Amino acid sequence: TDFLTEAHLDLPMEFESIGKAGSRLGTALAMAVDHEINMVSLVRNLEEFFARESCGWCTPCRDGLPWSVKILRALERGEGQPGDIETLEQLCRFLGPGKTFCAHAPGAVEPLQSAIKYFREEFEAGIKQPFSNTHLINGIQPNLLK
Amino acid sequence: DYTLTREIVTDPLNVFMGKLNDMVNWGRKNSIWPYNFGLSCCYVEMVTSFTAVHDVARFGAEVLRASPRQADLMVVAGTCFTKMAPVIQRLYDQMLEPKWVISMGACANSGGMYDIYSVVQGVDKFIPVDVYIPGCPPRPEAYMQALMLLQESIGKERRPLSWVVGDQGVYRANMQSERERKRGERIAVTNLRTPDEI
Ligand code: SF4
Ligand code: SF4
Repeated sequence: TDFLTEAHLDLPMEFESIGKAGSRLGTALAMAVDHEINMVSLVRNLEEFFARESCGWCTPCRDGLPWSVKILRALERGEGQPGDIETLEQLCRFLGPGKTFCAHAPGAVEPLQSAIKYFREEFEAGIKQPFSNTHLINGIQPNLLK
Repeated sequence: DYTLTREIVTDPLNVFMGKLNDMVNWGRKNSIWPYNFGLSCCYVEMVTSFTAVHDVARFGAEVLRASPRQADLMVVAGTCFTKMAPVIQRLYDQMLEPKWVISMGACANSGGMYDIYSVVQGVDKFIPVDVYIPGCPPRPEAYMQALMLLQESIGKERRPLSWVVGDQGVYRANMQSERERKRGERIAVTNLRTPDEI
């Protein structure tokens, strides 16, 4: 389910009440994350659980949850690069209800988009090195993309 | 290891006749008169060789006759089109012995890139070639290298001195191939300059 802030704490636990709040009621067994626990590591652990316990039938969840897990691993170590958060948004948009075979993956990337929406400043702090996907090959001049 | 034309034979060669034949071959190889024959782009590189920056004139091969009777070298530098193949054959027939043929470029070698309805696939289909030059176009110095190859081929062939005495058959030497001769140095090449440099 989606993460919520203190402004959403004063809101009754129903189905329709959480329906327009940008989250789900779920099993109604909430868990509170304090200031000491960084949300980057928490979302990394959540996506690692959702990736290692996915069923692996359909392509977007099966081959995109490891990509998000590796992006969050890079953001944990400060090895983030420009083009990671946008990759997370594109994966979440392409993992919605019916975009995958079932609803396990929309529930998997509900915490990711929630932590993006509410705690984007904690994810941008992991981006430190510029985007270097290729390595220099001696004898071939690279195509300087603009 | 020679070749008879009127047969893989041996070296035919008084010791004065050998010196006379050597002097004749020296004079023939040091004065080679090509025939001015503009076929295609390979002729543009040929006349680039004839200019000042390369100076084929140094070898004594600058005269460039417009008449086939005076010339003794046919540089087929261009494509052998079907309409021009009888023209090339007639111009080769109008030449006088001794005469030598250099195919210049992939078109004259084998037809090259033009495996097409209107192109004869090589001038060796109808004309006996002496030296082949790969390239499209071969650079002017490649034409001069082929000229030197023709010179060293001429310098050891055996032709009759006079037409009233002696053996009238023409002996052409079977030269060792340039590929097998240069394989000893081409294979040993290890590093080349990278293409990013000037
Ligand atoms: S979205 Fe569901 S069906 Fe598709 S691979 Fe993931 S767990 Fe399996
Ligand atoms: S071999 Fe190439 S350069 Fe020479 S005549 Fe043919 S197309 Fe032109």
